[PDB]
Amino acid sequence: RMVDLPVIQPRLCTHARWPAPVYGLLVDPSLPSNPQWQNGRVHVDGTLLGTTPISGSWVSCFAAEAAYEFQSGTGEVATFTLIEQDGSAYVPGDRAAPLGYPDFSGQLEIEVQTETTKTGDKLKVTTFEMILGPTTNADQAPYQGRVFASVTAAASLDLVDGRVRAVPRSIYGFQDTIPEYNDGLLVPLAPPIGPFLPGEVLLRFRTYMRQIDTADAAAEAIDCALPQEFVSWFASNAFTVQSEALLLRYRNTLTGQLLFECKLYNEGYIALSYSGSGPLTFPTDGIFEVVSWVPRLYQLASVGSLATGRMLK
Amino acid sequence: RMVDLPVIQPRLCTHARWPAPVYGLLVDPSLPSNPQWQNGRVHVDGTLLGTTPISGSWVSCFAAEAAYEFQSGTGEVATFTLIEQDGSAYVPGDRAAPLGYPDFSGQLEIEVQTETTKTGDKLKVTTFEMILGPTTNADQAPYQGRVFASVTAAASLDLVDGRVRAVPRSIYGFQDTIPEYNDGLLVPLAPPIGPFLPGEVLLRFRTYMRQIDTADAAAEAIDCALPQEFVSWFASNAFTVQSEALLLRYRNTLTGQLLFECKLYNEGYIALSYSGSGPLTFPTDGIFEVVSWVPRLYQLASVGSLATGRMLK
Repeated sequence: RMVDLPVIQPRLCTHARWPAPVYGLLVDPSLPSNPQWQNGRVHVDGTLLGTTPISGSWVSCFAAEAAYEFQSGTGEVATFTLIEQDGSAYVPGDRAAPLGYPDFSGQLEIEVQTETTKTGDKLKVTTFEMILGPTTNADQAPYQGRVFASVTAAASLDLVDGRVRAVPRSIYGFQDTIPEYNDGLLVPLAPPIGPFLPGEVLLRFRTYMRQIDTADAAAEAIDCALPQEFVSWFASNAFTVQSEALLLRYRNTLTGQLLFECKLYNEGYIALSYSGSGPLTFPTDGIFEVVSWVPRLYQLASVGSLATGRMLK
Repeated sequence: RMVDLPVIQPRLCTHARWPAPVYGLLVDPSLPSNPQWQNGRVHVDGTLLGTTPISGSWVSCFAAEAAYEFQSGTGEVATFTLIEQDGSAYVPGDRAAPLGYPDFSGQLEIEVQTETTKTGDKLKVTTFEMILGPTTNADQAPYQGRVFASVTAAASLDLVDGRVRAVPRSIYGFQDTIPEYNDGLLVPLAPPIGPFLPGEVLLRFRTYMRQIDTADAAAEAIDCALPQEFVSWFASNAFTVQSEALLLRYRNTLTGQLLFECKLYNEGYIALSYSGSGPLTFPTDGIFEVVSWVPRLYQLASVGSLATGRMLK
């Protein structure tokens, strides 16, 4: 009956916003304090929010029927009439897009393959680039079930069409801000993450995206509030909630070293007490242990950087 | 306590042997009855077997210290000194390879990228071909921590030696038998799946790999005993077991329809009683519900094909 957590190290976890392993664990107060992320969002009681999928393989992916219409500038624009990734029809409802749809902006390179239904299905593979963010009006409406992308590479020599699946490859001009999901119109969104007590900052699980630039490719950070294993854990257990937050300890179980305490708020984000200005990273080889229910106003033991050097200045 | 299962439909799950969604759920008695899969293996009491990772982002992937050398007539040849995918050192131990290492044979196209440690790290990407099975003359020895791959090339590529992560792209000449992990030497392996009673057959959760050839590509099936979400469920829960199996019912929750019953043997594989010769597929929109502990000798209600047609010969 009491909430517990799986004893899984962050470095062994799956990322909830880009389909890759978790590499980092940190707080940063220079970043936006209350992000509006649509994936990786669940309450402690198991209520999934936004576009958050159960399966980590759905993260920042989509599925569609693909069809073509020719275009003047860039050749060969595909129209993608979205479907949910399990092949079921997508119906505009009470979330921003199909489950696992990307919840950030920039120009995404996606690889698109013919839907696989049985051994022997002939498969085509085509790479596209897709503009996720507002861009004035583009007729990007993933809420309404229709998005567009331009061909960048044929792997196949026969352009992919029909029912397809799209996976993310790399990003250009990444901005961690949600994309126009519904043109200019109001869309259903999980709320900004928060609020935090004074001195509290969001615990971030970090992975890296291949970001392209002029004649260089470099890692670009993307954060989520909980790893996918914790998202599906809460969804699957549907625990009864008894306070506003849980007090957690993050501990290395081999050595016994207690690393920090933190607060998991019932709305599915974790807070650390930290007064520094720059990023503070933690080891990713500890485990989270639930300690007890605590009230909102519970004051955490603070953490700080292990580098103690300072200057007179 | 009280062993239960997450209410997750198969079509919403992640596969445990190839990094992609589950698409199919079926029995085939024409397939090998007792496969020796190394990934997707876990006991109901939470004991992980073989090379089974927690994270589905680890499945059929590896990480390595890459060293590169050119050979005329062949191309660039990569020597990969294996590490675990979290970056920790790989030590040959009580399993056949680093966690999540491919557990089947054939020639695998891998995409290899510089390891992502922090934002700004410059990234290079190259596609290699890696022969998994005996594959003629090589010291393919993932158990000892060293594997080789190549790319056909007219002259040297620019390749810098360093830490990499490798992900699977396509397969050629797929065979679902384990690779030679340790040359001609004995190696630690999860046992063959089984035994089954007379008339019982393995339940297969199915996904599809891109299997290639010249200017052609087709879906090729691969099966696993449990989706990854069930693998991480039993590992995280560490349930106390009783008896020799759990009786489960697979049901559609929207219609209420009971589809079949099956036995989840405590050693982590599911049987169904089926006397047909050909494949029998099932809908992937049901849920598995735990009904009871049962003995090894428990006789399941049989299933059969929904097509009743027969000819007088």
